[PDB]
Amino acid sequence: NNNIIKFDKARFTVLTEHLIRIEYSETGEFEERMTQMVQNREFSEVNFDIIEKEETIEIITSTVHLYYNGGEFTNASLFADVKFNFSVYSNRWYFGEKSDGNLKGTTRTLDMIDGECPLEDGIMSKNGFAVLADKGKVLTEVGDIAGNSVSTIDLYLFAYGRDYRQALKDFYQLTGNTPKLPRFALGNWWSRYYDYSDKSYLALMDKFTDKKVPLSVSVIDMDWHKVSEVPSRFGSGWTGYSWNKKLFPNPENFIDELHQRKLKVTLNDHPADGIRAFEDPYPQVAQTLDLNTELEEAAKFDFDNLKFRKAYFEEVHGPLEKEGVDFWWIDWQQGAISKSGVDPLWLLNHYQYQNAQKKHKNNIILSRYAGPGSHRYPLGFSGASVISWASLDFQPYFTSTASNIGYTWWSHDIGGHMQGYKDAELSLRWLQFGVFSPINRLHSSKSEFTSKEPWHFDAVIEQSMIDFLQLRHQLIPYLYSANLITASEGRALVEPLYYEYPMEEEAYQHRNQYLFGEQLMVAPITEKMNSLLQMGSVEVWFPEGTWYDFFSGQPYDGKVSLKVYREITEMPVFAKAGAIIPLDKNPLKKEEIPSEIIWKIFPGADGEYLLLEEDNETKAEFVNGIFTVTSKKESSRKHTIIYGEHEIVSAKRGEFSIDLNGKEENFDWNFSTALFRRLDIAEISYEQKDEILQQLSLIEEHEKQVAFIKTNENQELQNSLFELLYSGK
Amino acid sequence: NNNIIKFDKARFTVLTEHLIRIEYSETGEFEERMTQMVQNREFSEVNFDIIEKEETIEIITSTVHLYYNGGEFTNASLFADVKFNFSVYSNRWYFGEKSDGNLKGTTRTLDMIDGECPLEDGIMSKNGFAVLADKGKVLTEVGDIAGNSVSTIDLYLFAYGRDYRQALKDFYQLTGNTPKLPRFALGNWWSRYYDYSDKSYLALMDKFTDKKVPLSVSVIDMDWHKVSEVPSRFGSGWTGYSWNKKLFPNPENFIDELHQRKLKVTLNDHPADGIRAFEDPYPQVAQTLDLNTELEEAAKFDFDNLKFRKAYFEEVHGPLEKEGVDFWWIDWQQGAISKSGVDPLWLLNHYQYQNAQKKHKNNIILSRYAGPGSHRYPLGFSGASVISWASLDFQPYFTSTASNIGYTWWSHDIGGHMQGYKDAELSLRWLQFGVFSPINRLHSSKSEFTSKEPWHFDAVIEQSMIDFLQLRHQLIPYLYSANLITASEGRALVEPLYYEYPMEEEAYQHRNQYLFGEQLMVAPITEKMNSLLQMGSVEVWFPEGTWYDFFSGQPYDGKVSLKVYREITEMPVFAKAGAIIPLDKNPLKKEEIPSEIIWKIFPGADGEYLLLEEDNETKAEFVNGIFTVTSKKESSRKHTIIYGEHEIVSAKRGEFSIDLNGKEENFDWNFSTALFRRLDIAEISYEQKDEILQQLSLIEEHEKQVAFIKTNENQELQNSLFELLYSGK
Ligand SMILES: OC[C@H]1O[C@H](O[C@@H]2[C@@H](O)[C@@H](O[C@@H]3[C@@H](O)[C@@H](O[C@@H]4[C@@H](O)[C@@H](O)O[C@H](CO)[C@H]4O)O[C@H](CO)[C@H]3O)O[C@H](CO)[C@H]2O)[C@H](O)[C@@H](O)[C@@H]1O
Ligand SMILES: OC[C@H]1O[C@H](O[C@@H]2[C@@H](O)[C@@H](O[C@@H]3[C@@H](O)[C@@H](O[C@@H]4[C@@H](O)[C@@H](O)O[C@H](CO)[C@H]4O)O[C@H](CO)[C@H]3O)O[C@H](CO)[C@H]2O)[C@H](O)[C@@H](O)[C@@H]1O
Repeated sequence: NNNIIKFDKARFTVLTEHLIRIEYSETGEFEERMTQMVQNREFSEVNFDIIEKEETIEIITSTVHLYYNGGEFTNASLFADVKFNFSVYSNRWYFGEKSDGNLKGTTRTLDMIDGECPLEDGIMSKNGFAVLADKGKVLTEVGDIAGNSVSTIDLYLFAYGRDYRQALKDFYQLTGNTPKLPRFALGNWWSRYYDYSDKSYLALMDKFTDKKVPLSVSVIDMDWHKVSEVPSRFGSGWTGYSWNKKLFPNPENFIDELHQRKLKVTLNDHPADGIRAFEDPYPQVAQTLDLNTELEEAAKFDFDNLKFRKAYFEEVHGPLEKEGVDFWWIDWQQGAISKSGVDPLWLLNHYQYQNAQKKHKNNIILSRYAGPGSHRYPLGFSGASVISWASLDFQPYFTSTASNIGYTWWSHDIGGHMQGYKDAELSLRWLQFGVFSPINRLHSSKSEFTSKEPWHFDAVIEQSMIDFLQLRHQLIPYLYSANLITASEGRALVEPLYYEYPMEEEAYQHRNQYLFGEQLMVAPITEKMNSLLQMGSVEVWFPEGTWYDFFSGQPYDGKVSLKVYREITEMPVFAKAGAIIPLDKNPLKKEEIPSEIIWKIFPGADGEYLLLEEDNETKAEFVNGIFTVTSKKESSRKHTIIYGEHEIVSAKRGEFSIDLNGKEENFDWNFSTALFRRLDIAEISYEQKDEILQQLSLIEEHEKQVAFIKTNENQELQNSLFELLYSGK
Repeated sequence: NNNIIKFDKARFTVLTEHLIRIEYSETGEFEERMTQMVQNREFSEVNFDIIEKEETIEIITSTVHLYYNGGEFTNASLFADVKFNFSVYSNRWYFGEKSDGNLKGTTRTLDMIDGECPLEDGIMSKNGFAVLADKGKVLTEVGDIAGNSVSTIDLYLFAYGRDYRQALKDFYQLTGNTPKLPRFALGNWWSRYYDYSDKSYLALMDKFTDKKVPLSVSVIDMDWHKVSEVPSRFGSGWTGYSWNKKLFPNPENFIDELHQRKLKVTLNDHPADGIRAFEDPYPQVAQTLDLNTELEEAAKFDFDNLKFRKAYFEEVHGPLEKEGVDFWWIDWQQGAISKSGVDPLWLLNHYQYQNAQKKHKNNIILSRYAGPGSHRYPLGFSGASVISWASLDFQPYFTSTASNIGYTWWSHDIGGHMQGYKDAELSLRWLQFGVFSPINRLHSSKSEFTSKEPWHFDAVIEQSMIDFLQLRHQLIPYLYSANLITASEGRALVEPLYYEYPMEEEAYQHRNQYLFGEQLMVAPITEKMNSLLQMGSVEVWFPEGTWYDFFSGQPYDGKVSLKVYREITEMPVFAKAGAIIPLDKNPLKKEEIPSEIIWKIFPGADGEYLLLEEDNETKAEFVNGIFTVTSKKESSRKHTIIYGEHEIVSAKRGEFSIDLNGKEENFDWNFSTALFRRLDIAEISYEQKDEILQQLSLIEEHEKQVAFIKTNENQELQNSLFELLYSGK
């Protein structure tokens, strides 16, 4: 190709104006095969310039000067200057050195993490460049490990500046796009490390129904298999492939009962102790792998071994899939050691994801992160977080930052996994976040005390949790459409603010704030409430424009940074003027696709929403106050329109238009009602409540209402009253 | 042997069902010679199974699967699964990797340590396996360094599960048993970094006699030799081999005076500056080593050099031994550097211990720990601890944990060495521990203010220290018998609780609690007293059974964890129902073996004690209330019997039996007396003392006495009163 340049023992491939592959080969042979990370090096031709001399070469694109002075790659021989001024003297890459600016990526797991842990770098940098080293093995055409690359150094220089979305799109072109998820993955999951019977598990699923809590997924954790019943001469019961017949005397019948309730079923698999002589599948595996059964030779875990993988999928997983298991929860915690040098977690995710496609279309796994490119094997499983406010306060930042290495389907244990402390408010705040996260999977530890069942908690917490769990199912149309946009266009569901606002310093100063699809901006509360206010809070950055609370219609004039206060039952979620959000009207109704959509419209601007579905596309347009709905294919779907406060159209079939210029634009939300509510719940003196209500009612000029609250001895009460005054300005 | 298997470049020796030697050789030659660590690879034949294929081998014992996949040893090629379920997924060893569970061992020294320091691993693990790498040089048949092993990797896989005692016994079979100590080592030692004269040292020894404090050992620290008198052109006076003639004008006469007082004599040796031209032995050493005397060439320390070692033992130590020095205090702090790569401390301990056997039977050294196997060279010398509560609080744990690498004769500076802070209670608590430690050596810094003389302190502290120092000599029969059991049976004097109680979680949660021989359980107090109670405390775990305070007879019903309180003059030491403890009746009497033994019997169960001595064995049996004493050889020894409270038999000669079924079983200890004493010393309100005494006297039901103390505003006073109520239940 003209986009390929050799010089000395190096090869440079200009993939885009902003993406250069850099290779070294001692043998003069360079690597064309795919790697664990890289699936495609076919990119459209681009323009660039070369200055080639006897001893040096310079490659010049629109955004980078790449220099190579010959010899072995060192910090002195291989380096690059970006054509940006984001920093005064951090604009140079040196081979093998770190520079400032990296916005980070993700890490394998949150196992045993109480609050923050270090993250690996991603491809995004405030200074406009990042290097992604390809240290993986080569693949065969069909995707097996083939051994060591002939490019003994193989790097990708990203020089996208602050065009983060294009960097991620081209990363997906290089490493392969995320596959489409199935719609069932986006609903509520039930999980608990608890020794249920068939009977008690079905009773709990029927209790969810009775309690008006929708579920898509039934997880069965490790007590599905033999645990205490494993003879100690075999080691532990952690690994198992044999049903506990006391708890599950007829597994296929039990899975049939979950399938009748329209649940997908996954089992915990701890693979590390392989298939030992006590297991139900051992006689078949022993025959296939020529094991010495009289010496009870174990089929040890070896995902480098083709015969072991086949016996694992066909003879261990196969019989359980035949009983009705839909997909695998790969729960690997036993290290990164293999003879090949390939991480066993990568071998599991790669081969299990491929194998899951045999029995179900667009099937998933649930497994820990296995390095760049492992987004090809959703879903991410973050693991055994400590139950704490600190863990919750880390998790929104963790989730949005992961988009910077393309790993956009993290499933966290909602409410935290293990250890830590009881606080029903922490559980409720964690579920609020979960509902506005990639995946909403309730899960917990082997404690008698850590169930995430809403009715574990008091009547107030229970009702709020049920409301949020129903909201998750209302959001499935929006989530599923965003899922198809991840798969087809390389856009993350969850974006850091700086994807949309790369030049706004405040977009880098609100770690836990994020965009959730294209219509919603989320600022989860992740700190225990101030007991004097009976409200939690978060500092929200409002970009330029008019914003509304998604739930209340409270307005906010951007651009501003403003501390916002919510009761424990309420979450800060915002939509711009012109936002259109579809909701399932019937979130409890078991049906493959919604028979009714609510179109929720935020007044004050034009807007547009495209609802992508399995077998349709539906466009909602809001232009000069006219709302139009069209679809590619006709259906019997009934549309409901909510314009600000008011239901305008109820259950209307087919394509249509309706003029909303005549209809009431304003939400009900008002300063006086909100003021009364905040004062009434506050654990402060009644004389202070009386004086604030009287003075804020009497004082007419906005600037003098603000001067009055500025005198308040309660600093946080000032900020809460200021939020109401700012919204009422 | 059938217990030897070769595969690829590896050799496996199945020494026991639970102990496998693992070797790699590039040359096809494997090492048969002893090493610094290993003295014996002769073990009885055991059964095991092999699965040998073209490319892999598996060795199977009762407790482990050892796997080798060929090639160089890596974490992927060499690994093992234990046949235990102590953990869920920590049951696998990977070559070159650490696993969880190791119960730790010991370290070189406590020099400069204020409280805790890190320890090396031992051979004991809660998860049931440990690997002991042999990185040492090979020895010749006579025990000189021979150079590098031909087994370039040489490992010992221990897979004993929680059979800790058998692991230690087989460790001693591999590395050699601890030698027998001489009886004199088990008495009190006097030491102080102080510039005594012959006259002032003998005056102090005569003051110990006048004060009723028995001593076995007189240590003379470095001011025995020239210090300030060394010309600075030679360096410091730290190393010296020349008596300071002002302080010791006739050394042999002074050592004769200590020998007449039945004291063994040791001198401090700082070897690192060798024999310089100012030293008294230099002319002889210079002649032997062909040194240039006109250029004052030093005989530099070089324990790799046979001629240097001979001149050191024969011409430097020899003349001092001829003046009467009994054994050497090797005080090495100058690093681990030698041309051979052997630690100079190991060369000193190995060669000096061997050389000490020439002039005295079962002789000792006193030196720092020199790695696994250095238990062959007792005694351990922990060195320059900081004088602090933190240092004392670490030291029982330090001492019992050392049994996990077989190093069972640690001698700590009792009361701490240097720096730190004055607190007479810390000195007293430290001496209590010392008396129930392997060796009771009083030692201190060059301060005018740090003498460990009991009469340094007030009358209360002095009398308590004298009482504990007399108790050490009462315990010499018990210590000496346990010493012969260490030497012959590989059982440590000091055991962690988990040796006796491996499956009790509480045996891992009382770091400072230990078994002291087979009849006593010690819980030293290592925290400053609560001034409101005038008592210190420690949480004691009482195993199943009936336990008695060794001193008071206070009873405790196991199994329970219970906070116990003692005045600063009293130490928590416990014996089970049926315990028999021999004591010297005449601890001040100078005699090679006791002319009278007290047999102290704890009622309520059968018991047995075997008193091993230099030239006898005496068995005390307590069966169905009959006490019998028999001996292998007749003697004129007089036996005293104390059954619980009461002396039954006084000074009875020969073998005999006596029925104690008719005699009073109960100790005097009673709730009311103990209650009055605790209230009386407490620095609390008299109205609280009055109310507690009155209410606990009046309230009859035990559960209501406990309910009354539960209302007390003083939390620690509750726990102290609860201990009395628990003992009185
Ligand atoms: O010759 C000038 C000066 O250089 C050396 O000291 C520097 C020091 O004064 C200071 O300078 C920074 C600038 O680097 C520039 O930084 C911005 C930063 O403020 C922020 O806006 O973010 C951008 C983007 O990331 C930065 O690049 O301007 C600011 C003022 O706002 C100056 O403070 O810091 C740098 C880095 O530590 C120093 O190199 C020199 O030592 C000194 O003697 C001299 O006067
Ligand atoms: O599939 C189950 C679970 O596995 C992963 O998370 C684990 C996490 O739930 C937790 O589990 C432990 C168990 O490991 C077991 O541990 C005991 C320990 O309690 C104690 O008794 O001492 C023994 C001996 O040393 C341990 O082996 O049982 C306890 C309950 O008492 C569980 O808490 O901790 C481990 C280790 O961190 C996790 O691997 C998985 O991430 C999770 O999603 C899943 O539900």
